[PDB]
Amino acid sequence: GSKKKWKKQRKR
Amino acid sequence: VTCVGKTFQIYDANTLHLLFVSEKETPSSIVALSAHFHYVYAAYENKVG
Amino acid sequence: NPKAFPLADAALTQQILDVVQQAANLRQLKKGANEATKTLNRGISEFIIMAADCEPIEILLHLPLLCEDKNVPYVFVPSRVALGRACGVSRPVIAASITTNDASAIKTQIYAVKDKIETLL
Amino acid sequence: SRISSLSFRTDGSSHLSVGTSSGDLIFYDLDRRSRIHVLKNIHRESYGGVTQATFLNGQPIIVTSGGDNSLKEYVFDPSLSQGSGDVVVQPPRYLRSRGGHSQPPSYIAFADSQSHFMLSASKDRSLWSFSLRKDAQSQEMSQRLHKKSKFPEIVALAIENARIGEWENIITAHKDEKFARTWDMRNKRVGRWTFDTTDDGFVKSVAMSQCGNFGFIGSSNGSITIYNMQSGILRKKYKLHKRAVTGISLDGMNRKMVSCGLDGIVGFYDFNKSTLLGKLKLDA
Amino acid sequence: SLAKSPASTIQILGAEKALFRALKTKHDTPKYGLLYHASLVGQATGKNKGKIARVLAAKAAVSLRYDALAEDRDDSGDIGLESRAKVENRLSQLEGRDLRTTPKVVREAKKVEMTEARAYNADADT
Amino acid sequence: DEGDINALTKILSTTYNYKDTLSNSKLLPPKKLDIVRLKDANASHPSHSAIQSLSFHPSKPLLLTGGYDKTLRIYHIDGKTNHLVTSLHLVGSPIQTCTFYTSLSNQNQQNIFTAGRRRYMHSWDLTAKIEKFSRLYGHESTQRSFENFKVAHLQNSQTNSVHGIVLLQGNNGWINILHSTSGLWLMGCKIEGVITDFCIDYQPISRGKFRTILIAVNAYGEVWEFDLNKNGHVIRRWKDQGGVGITKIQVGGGTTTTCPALQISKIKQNRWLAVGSESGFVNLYDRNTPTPVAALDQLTTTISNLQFSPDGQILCMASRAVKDALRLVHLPSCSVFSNWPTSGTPLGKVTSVAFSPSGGLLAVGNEQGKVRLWKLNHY
Amino acid sequence: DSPVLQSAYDPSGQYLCYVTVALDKQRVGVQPTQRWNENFLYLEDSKLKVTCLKWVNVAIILGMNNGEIWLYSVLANEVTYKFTTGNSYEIKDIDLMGNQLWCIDSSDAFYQFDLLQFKLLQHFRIN
Amino acid sequence: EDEEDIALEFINGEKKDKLVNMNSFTSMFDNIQNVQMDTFFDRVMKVLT
Amino acid sequence: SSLSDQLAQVASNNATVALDRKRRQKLHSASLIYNSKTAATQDYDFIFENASKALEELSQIEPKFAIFSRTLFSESSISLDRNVQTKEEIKDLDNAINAYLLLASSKWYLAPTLHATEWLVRRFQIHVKNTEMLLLSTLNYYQTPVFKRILSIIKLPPLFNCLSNFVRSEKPPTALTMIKLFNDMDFLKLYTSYLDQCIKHNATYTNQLLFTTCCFINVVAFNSNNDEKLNQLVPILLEISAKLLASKSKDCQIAAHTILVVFATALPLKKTIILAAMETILSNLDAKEAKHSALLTICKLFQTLKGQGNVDQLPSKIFKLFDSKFDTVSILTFLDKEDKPVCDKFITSYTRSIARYDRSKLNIILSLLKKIRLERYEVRLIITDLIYLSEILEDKSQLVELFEYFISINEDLVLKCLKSLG
RNA sequence: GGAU
Repeated sequence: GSKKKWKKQRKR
Repeated sequence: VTCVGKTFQIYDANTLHLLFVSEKETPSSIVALSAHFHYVYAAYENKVG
Repeated sequence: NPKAFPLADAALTQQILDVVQQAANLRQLKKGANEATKTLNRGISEFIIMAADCEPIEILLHLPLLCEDKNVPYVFVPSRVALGRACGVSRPVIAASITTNDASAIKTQIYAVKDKIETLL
Repeated sequence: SRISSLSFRTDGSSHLSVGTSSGDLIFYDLDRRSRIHVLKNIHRESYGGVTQATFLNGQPIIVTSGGDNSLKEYVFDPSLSQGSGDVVVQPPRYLRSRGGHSQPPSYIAFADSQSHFMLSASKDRSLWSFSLRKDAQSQEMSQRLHKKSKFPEIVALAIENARIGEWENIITAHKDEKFARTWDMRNKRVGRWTFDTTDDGFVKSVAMSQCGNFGFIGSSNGSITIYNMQSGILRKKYKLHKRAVTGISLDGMNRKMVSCGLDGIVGFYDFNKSTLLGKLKLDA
Repeated sequence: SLAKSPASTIQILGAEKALFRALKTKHDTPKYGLLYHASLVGQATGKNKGKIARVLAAKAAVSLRYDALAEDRDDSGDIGLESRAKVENRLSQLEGRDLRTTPKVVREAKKVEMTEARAYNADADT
Repeated sequence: DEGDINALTKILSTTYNYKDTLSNSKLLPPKKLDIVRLKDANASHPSHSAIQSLSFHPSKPLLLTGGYDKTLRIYHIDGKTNHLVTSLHLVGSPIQTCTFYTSLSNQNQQNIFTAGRRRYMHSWDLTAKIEKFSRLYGHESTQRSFENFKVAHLQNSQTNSVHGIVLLQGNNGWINILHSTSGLWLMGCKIEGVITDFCIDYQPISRGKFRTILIAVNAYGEVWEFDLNKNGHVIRRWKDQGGVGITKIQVGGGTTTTCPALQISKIKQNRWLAVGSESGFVNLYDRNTPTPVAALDQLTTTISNLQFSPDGQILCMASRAVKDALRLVHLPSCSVFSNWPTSGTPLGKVTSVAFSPSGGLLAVGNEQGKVRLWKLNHY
Repeated sequence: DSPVLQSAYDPSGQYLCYVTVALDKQRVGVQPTQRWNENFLYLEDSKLKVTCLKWVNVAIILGMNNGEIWLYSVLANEVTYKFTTGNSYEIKDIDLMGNQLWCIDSSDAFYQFDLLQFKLLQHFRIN
Repeated sequence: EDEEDIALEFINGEKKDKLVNMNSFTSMFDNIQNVQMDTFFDRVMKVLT
Repeated sequence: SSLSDQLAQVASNNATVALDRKRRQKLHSASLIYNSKTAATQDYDFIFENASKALEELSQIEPKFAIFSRTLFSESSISLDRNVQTKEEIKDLDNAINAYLLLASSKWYLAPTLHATEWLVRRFQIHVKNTEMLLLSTLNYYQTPVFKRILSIIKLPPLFNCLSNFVRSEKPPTALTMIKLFNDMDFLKLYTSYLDQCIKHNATYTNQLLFTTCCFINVVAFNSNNDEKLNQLVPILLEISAKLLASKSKDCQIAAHTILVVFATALPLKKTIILAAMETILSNLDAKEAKHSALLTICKLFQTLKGQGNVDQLPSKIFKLFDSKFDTVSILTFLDKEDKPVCDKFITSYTRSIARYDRSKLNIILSLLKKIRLERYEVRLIITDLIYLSEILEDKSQLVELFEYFISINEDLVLKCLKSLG
């Protein structure tokens, strides 16, 4: 995952 | 045999290594080149060398 | 689509989809019919959401039966695309579940939406 | 299209090579009435494309020439099909060539003390290395950049050999450019460092110390910047000239450094101590 | 009861012994269960057997839970048929894979040696 | 060796080039895009804040930029020098949006409207002749600020006169329509829910007659259609299929803000309609319960910019959440171009996009105040 | 650099003609030196470019990269006539003496033209 | 009327067609056995349509 | 070159001479019917007996097989060895064997063929010498167990390198890997030549065409992104369609129709190529099913055109050829069916051709327009020529009725065209 | 597009 705390990112 | 301005150069086809170059620069640029065995005929202005 | 009952109205769909989008961010959302089924088996679901337009609708008609037996709230939305949209996935979701968490930061409106769904049923 | 040359294959294959002023060479199988393959842009169209293309008598090797100062040889490999080989004709492959600058060279320099190679830059935006022996070996310096179209033509160039094989040993200046690029003769490839004038000026003078450790860059705005060849890191900056600096030299002793500029003054500096030893003004 | 179950259980319904033993002993779990004897699983090979089992079971629920909860199901099996085609398509592309890398056609770098050839003489013309 | 069935064999012999030359072709290739970068527009004079908005002059070769620096920096874009024409600092007015305007009838009229997070808006006739609009004539409650405003052309059919109108976004589904010159409150329009975005479509009626339609959308996906030639009355209502959290909306294929007209006859209808969302899907609709033609999914963040080519062949869609979040879509194929943008393409946090009326130039602004210019060789 | 790609005073030195780029299109304009004209000739094609500027005694001869020469009247604001060479190569220079008009192409071919007769007189190449 | 108007009208007239991608015809092999080739061409058309 | 490489060539030349005992078992152990141990136990005479009976069964299925009894399956062929045969006599064997594989081409599913082909393998070592012709022939049976048996016994040529993985492998080659072999440009020329012979010999059959068609269409897909290679596919693959179209066989023609459509959708081509494409399609269009496929392929090609002249009238020669093979009633029936593909561009050219060349069919123009909705610009072009017709052609009832049809539909556009033209 |  993005893991900025997970950054708001769409799953494709 | 390839023309280079007022002089010509000879390359070996197998290796493209220089073999001979014209001893002197022609008074005029060469227009045509003909090679026949050990002789090459060069044309410039009204003289064929 | 007479089978899907009760079907939330346009306004009611708003708050539900809003909570679903929130629950997605806080990892309190379970997406998919079987994954929704597992929550009901484990009794960890606040309530179950389904999509009315899904064809065949029978693919989700089991969840009402589980929900009624377990006394879990349930409700239907018109569009499955919009459901998967709020879930935060690139594919349509025909059903999803909100996991039970009394320590969550989004608890209050879940109960509020739950209380309305109680009224709808 | 316009035919410029013709030649037949005398190696036992009914093949005809047709050359075009567009720079394209096409091969046609006369027996099968089909096009074998086309070589595109072998020679520049602007310079007449293929001026002459000839099959060697009794060999699968064809020589191609043009006005772009290049001679190339192409060979037709044996078929990889055990049968029906005439159908399965391999495309001609590059074998060897000789070439040089397509336009008159702008700058030259002697590569080594032994005088076996020359560095040459031309307006065709290419830096070339030419042998001075019968081999006539010629190569174009690779411009593929290191990671940390052609570049503009070179206006200045300096070379040293004190530290060849260890790091970059050539510096050049590009027209209308605010930084200098490095070249490495051992690798025949672009260096991994770029030097900027740091004064919003174009590079007009380039020089390197005999030890090969310091690179001297002259800006159009009158500033002189000092870089290290191996680390490419700016070390010192000298600002005496107010106009463009046209010449920069460090004596082999690495003590006294000389500079001159369009303003007409000649600057004398102590490289070790970084002091202005003296200033001389000339008439022009 | 089976229809009420999720697809996850359906694939591993017949290997509870291996399942719960594996869960408690920190060991790999069954992946075929009772569904191993289906024709589609037989067609698959190697690790693809596990894949088709999961895919088949998901569609097994789809086909099943139509049958159980249908008010006016036609006794035709159409949903199963389209479901079957999807799995077959999944199997085909899955089996179409080659884990083993393809070998490239070798083109070795060989060498040409010039050979002298007879040429007609123009002196005879003259 | 020394209709006819062998025709196709002969034509293959004639040429070794079989790809049709795209020069004669006027439809751009579906997947391959021919783009070359040019020099930056602001390189002559940098901006000290983000480029909040970009706008090309309809006819003159001028580009307008705005941002929180509070200056209207206008550049003469030529692709090689891009020098600055003039700049106009507006103290105490952060610039959220700016645009050129030309009266559809009086071509000599040129004006610039700029607004921000304030209860006033400035107009600039073309020392500077600047004027402030700050009176709503009783509708002050509905509006809190003019930060979001678009300019359109309104035809008064009963007199056949044409004039500009300034559109504003209200606090609760409200849209306020003001006179471009007189600033007079002409009409007001309402929708249910929070207004998120709106646009304008023009539908020609006859010779010299056209109607302007306001398209408004709620975050949910209800879309309202208002007839401004009939006192802003509803004319159509429909929902974006699969729509939730709508963010932006725009039309293409005809006249619009990006592609304004010069006379009445040039008015054309838009055949395309696209709608954004915070997640990043864009539902494309063919304006010619509607169903989207395509549902783009390439970007994964909120749709902050969505613009159509003047000819309606390319959709340029961008997002400000992450860097390099810019994609170009071919139409009507609805296929995203692959060759461009690349990893090395400098885009950063895209925040402003602009299409030139002609010549196929792209201007893209970022947070850093850099406007990077490109050319489409197809045009 | 400068926006003015090319410029030229008239022989009297009283009027300056300059060519500049609007978007991807070059525009030609004239202004009065002693002392605003907003009328510019526009090249409708992006590829087209102005290679030569030459005043005439109120017309200016315009050499194109297309391989043809245009005669432009400032007053009318349109090209009155276009002299087209056989070759499409760009014109490198232009010069005038009364009716005599001489141009050169990228092929290094000399050409001669007559303004009164609007004809190509002769074309030749010198080694 | 102007030529650019005709050009834009022609552009508008153009309509979309589904493009051929990587995995469009792989399934043809699965159903290539004992199929009338007319039906094969028809299926190719259907997927192409 | 190294002595090993130069020596390696020597081994290939005499790979089949059967020098010592050890080499003999490898050569003789090769078998398509039986395993290695039993194969070594066999003798030529026993092989001849089985093969002779097998051909007799094959002869009943197809009389052509009986001829090989005189040359290949003769008793004296038992005493014939290839190693002891001279250069000229060897090609004659190569001609005879190559012919035989072609007649085996449509029958391998039959058991007797394998018995018959065994004798050629064991007597004439075709798997060693005539390797390529055997693979190219059997290529469409790649799921079939026979093909697996081939790979185990045979040394692949350099071009068939992709199949080395499936040699002596339990799984058969996948359809994906077959694409890769065809993707090679060189192999396409091999299969090109092989296919050309079959067309000349009329030996093509559906399963060949089905597999043959199924593959190149994928090669279009696999190269879809890379335009430059797609260009390199034009000379070779289109040339296939030329031969296939020239064939009388309806299956060959319709096969070419499948080929042509996908490239046009895949690649934009010059109209002249597409113009040239039509004449061939229409020149040898005889079978009923061929017209239906052709009348679909024709319109699809016209849909691909996206340049000036997209809907211009067809040439004179093209127009008369088309109507001869497709009467006006037929295309009317084509426009009657509701499931018609998009064909507006073809019709617009077709209608303009009618006006240019025939005065009688104008009343069909009215019917054609009603059936199909044409594009906005396309209608305008139809206005433009018909205006010229009124000025040139004498005013007819059908002519004015055509005007009246457009007066009813979009009256304003009629004025614009009239305004622009007079 | 980049490393390799």
